[PDB]
Amino acid sequence: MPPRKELVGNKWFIENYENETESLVIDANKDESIFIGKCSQVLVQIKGKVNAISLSETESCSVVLDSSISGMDVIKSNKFGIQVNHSLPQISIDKSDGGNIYLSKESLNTEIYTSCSTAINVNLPIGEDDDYVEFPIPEQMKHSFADGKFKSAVFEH
Amino acid sequence: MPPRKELVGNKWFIENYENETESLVIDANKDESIFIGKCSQVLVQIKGKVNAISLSETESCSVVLDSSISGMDVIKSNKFGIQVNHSLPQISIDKSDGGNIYLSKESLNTEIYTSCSTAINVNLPIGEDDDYVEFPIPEQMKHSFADGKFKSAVFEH
Repeated sequence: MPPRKELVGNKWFIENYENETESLVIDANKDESIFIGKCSQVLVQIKGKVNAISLSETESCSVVLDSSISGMDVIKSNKFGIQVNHSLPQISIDKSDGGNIYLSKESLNTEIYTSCSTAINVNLPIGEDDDYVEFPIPEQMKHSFADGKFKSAVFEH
Repeated sequence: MPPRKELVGNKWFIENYENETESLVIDANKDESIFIGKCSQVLVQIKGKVNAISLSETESCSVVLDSSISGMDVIKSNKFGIQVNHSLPQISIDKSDGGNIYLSKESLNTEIYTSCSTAINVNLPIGEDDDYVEFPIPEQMKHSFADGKFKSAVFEH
């Protein structure tokens, strides 16, 4: 499949891009949604508010965005990168290995949901001098019956 | 590779068994360890206390055991089954889809650790009349900054 970058109605499709030296810019509108799939070594830059964002089946791809009304979902993506300039309510990550997320102050409270994902780090601008601070995302859960009840918990060493 | 069922020193290896109509019985000793790999549609029955148990790369395989000193680990196993007659300290489950665990009263407090696993259920003999009660194992985690701190938690709907 050859490189695809088209707006179909209110849906943008960015697919089949390989080793892109230049940033792939999308001047989007708040009613549009972004779908990025089957891309490798590419940086997608979304300018302007959008309704939703999806990153699917990608390798070493990075996404720079302003804001997303409904959020963003990441599936089967390895070594991905996400940078939010404004904000989004949530980011879902599934079956992905390696990922680095950088949140802006406005987007500090973004919810992150993970499933079968590894090497995921979230960076918050809460260090000294606006500097980022990294938070590695835990991957295991512990489950057992105790104190009369069966409970699940995030495993922490 | 042809069917393998041999004790090498203090290590039992059960591999390459396919559609076994009969239970594969292992009369083991407390100083021995059990490794079950590359098997499909097989029920392994371990009689006697053992040091450890491993179920690796299996499909529709079930394991019946008495007790394990160090526990049991399950990796890349789908539609697996585990039944503990006595007890073990823990069971680790990784990259596995579909699994059903039945714990005895003695083994009621067994710790279960999961990683990239799905459709996992744990049954405790805590219902009425010794009857089992099923506990589906949660698969997602939620992470966010709140109340001055970034925290992770098991997602519950």
